[PDB]
Amino acid sequence: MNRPSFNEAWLAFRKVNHSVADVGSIIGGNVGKNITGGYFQNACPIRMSYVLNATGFPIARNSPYAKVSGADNKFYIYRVNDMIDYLTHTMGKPDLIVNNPKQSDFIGKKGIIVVKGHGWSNARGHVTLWNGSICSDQCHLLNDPDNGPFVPEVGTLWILP
Amino acid sequence: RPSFNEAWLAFRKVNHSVADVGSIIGGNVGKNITGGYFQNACPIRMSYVLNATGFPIARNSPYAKVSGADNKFYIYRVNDMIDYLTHTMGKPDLIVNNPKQSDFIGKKGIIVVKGHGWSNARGHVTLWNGSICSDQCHLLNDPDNGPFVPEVGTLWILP
Amino acid sequence: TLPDISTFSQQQIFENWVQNRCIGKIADSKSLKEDADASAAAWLEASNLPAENFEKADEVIVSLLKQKVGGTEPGHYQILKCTLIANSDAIRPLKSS
Amino acid sequence: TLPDISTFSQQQIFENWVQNRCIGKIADSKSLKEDADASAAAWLEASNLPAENFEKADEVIVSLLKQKVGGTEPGHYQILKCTLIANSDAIRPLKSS
Repeated sequence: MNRPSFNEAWLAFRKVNHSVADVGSIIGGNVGKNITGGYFQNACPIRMSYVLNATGFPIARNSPYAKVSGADNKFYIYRVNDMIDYLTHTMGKPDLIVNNPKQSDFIGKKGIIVVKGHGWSNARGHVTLWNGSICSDQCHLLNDPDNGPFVPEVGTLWILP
Repeated sequence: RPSFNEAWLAFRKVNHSVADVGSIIGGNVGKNITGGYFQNACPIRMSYVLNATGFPIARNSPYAKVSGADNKFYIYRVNDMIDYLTHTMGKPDLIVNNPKQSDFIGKKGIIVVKGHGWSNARGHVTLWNGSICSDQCHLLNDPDNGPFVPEVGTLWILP
Repeated sequence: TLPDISTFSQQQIFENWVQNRCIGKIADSKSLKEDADASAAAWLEASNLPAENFEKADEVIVSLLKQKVGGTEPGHYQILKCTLIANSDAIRPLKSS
Repeated sequence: TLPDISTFSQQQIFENWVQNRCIGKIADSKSLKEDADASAAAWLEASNLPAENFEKADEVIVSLLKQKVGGTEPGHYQILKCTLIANSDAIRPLKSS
């Protein structure tokens, strides 16, 4: 096929849904080394990378995105921008695109959600899983109490089966 | 050129920390010092000497200047202060490579020591009395240079 | 080795004075404020601009430091903010006379 | 009112990563070290260089910091030193892939 299944994905995510230090322990290898050295601080694309590597849709070794390797010798994309581009290059057209996104807009659907917007100086946005009610971490949709200065402008969703 | 005895005595009045030199001169010089914009008092002290001995820095010098409470002008860049000495007194009396005190034995006046190693200054400008300096000379073999190595020393003798 | 201050552009010399000073304003150490200030002084010696510019630029630094710079970590991003301030629109007009 | 990171050149993004990280190494505050490393990670995100380059660059930083740069005053001039390390001959080959 082409995309992982939702329950698998949600579980793998549960495995990496911890601090970035933990994510580093877990994956180890160069991912770990870069996390320990303080080079990677945002673990969001690492987790999404892990989810794809753990559900039988591995990031290819020759994929045109910046990646480093883990203990498992699999590959982890470490930039949010590269992670987001990777989703569209590797899964095709999304099923949903929404300007000024809030939870109600994604109701009754499920899978990988991307929220882009301004206010984070280190991240164009956020990539996470959405189960039709909540995200596997934080959605950062309109009014999320963890947004801070982040104003979400577009949300896009690829449905997972 | 200002008389040496006066130069020397005048210099003693500003031979203190930058903060002090600022309190003393006041005005825009003291404003910039209070602000921490000026940290090197070397050219300001030399300005003070010149101003206090009847050879004051002209308002329209082609060198960056700023006024004190006495409404006299004070140059805040060592690079400018140095160029100023040649612009105003002309040729020097002595120019010596690898400058040591022995090269200036038996002559009094304004001494400039250029060299490398200090990131905020191409050299030092001070008074020399024939054996010792107003503050530190920074000649070769001097123990308080640090990273500074003097490459040339130039003396304009004062009467 | 390290490059000399003089091998930079007058614009860069000014930007670096601003950044160094700004680090000074954001430090909570006193020896780091002192370091910042000695550093900034080194850029001011090599600059060809009038003192007054540096005064106005200090004003702009104080103003722009109030601005909030956020991210995915909880900190205030002051270090990043200093580099941004040195390259801001508000500072640019002070690069000339 | 501050410029976005993306409006810097790639060379400037890498230089700023070096400058920021360096400031992290000379800070004594836990607070300032954290601010520094979060700041650097923004630059890293914006850069197109592989992570290896950044690791090498950190090595170079550690080496160039043991250089003494001095002035006509007490001080360590570490903040200046960081700005110089960022624009150093040693760091320059890491701006390319």
